[PDB]
Amino acid sequence: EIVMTQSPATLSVSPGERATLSCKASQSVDSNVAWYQQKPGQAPRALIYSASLRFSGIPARFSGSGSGTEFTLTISSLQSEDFAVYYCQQYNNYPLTFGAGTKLELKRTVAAPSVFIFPPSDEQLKSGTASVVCLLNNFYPREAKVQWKVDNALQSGNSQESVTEQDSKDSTYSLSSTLTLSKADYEKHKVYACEVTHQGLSSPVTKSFNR
Amino acid sequence: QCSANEYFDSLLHACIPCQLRCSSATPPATCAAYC
Amino acid sequence: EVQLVESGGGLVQPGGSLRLSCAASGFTFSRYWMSWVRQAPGKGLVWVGEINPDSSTINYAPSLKDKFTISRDNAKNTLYLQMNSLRAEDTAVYYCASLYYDYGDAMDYWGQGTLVTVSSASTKGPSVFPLAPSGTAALGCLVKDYFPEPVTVSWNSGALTSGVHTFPAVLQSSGLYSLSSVVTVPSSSLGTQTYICNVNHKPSNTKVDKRVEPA
Ligand SMILES: [Cu+2]
Ligand SMILES: [Cu+2]
Repeated sequence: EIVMTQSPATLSVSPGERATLSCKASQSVDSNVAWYQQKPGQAPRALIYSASLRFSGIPARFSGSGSGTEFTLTISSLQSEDFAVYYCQQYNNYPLTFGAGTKLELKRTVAAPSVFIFPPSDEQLKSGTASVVCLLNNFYPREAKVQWKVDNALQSGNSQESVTEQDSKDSTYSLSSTLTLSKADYEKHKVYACEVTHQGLSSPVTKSFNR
Repeated sequence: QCSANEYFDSLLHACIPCQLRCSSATPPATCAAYC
Repeated sequence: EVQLVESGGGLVQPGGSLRLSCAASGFTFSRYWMSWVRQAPGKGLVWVGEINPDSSTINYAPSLKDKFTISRDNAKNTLYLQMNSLRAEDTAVYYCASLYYDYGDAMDYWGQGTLVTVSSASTKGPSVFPLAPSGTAALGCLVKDYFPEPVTVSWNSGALTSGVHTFPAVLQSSGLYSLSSVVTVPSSSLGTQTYICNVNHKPSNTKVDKRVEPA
């Protein structure tokens, strides 16, 4: 198949500014490249069909261009509603191969996180499992570093974390880790903690709790 | 089929006028006679 | 109103078959091309195939050749997708689009998209556990151990949405998903106000309204 390579994978930008994406092709596909926008939950939404020809109801700020193997999509001025993923597609040779993806984020003023730590539920212990949760709410940028320390012992490889999408209002993220442990391995230790690091914080903030 | 002023876009699977590509700098080959 | 409602599509084990319907009501379904496209969880799009108006020219994808049969019943204005010998690597959300060029403008209409999850892991409903509270305090509500996705958590049936942040599900080493839903509430609104997280899981057909209050 033909490979469409989209760069950058993530572009941080603020409303009003412009955005220029790229979509490199494995082989000359000529003026036969489309552009699609998709938002979390909704199906894709077409934008350009013949490299530069837009669809109906598509504002003029959306501008496609490029021919052969180097293609781009310019967004002269970003509105709130235009921050989403952007794919590219070729249709000069079946199978129609899509792009990797260029997701835009709304760049905003920094904001330190609000840290919280939740000991494991006493009903989760009846089952046989233990899950210590640490929450980081309303924080920008996305880059953050969360650690666990069971009795000053930095843990590793037993803690998963998942984040939210940018808020409709704040344009802020929210992260949550999960140190999963066994029953006895949890009952065997007393001091659990969550060391959060973020450029919005003067120094790494931590909050602990006994058993 | 399409006209001498139209080309066939395989995505939309329909004949597209050349007038939309005349504003471009690299239209299809058959639009050279039109634009 | 142009509409592309897609019914069918649920859960199946490796090697099973499944038929999907894409009912179209609102536009000339019998006059335009139709196409299918899948998108694996948290991944990019992946074309599948298209089909001529009168079923006189079908186009599939090599990797999925012989795996998916496409048809269309113009009489019922609906597009079908017959699936065969599936695998967990075939899991994704399936849309049914349609692009044409009538009225002098390029159009495009996508369906809601229906999920098809391929796996041998037996269905399971989530296990709800409350996250205890502590000048702003924060409580929560854990949804651990469920399969397949998704689950829909709420807070007070909708009387509390400000400050709610429900994180996406994550597949654990046991092939099970576990997400968490947390809301930030005033520190004083605790011994006065009551907060509940009503969860729902259509696969296992479960619902759990756990109350959250401190010790
Ligand atoms: Cu190839
Ligand atoms: Cu929040």
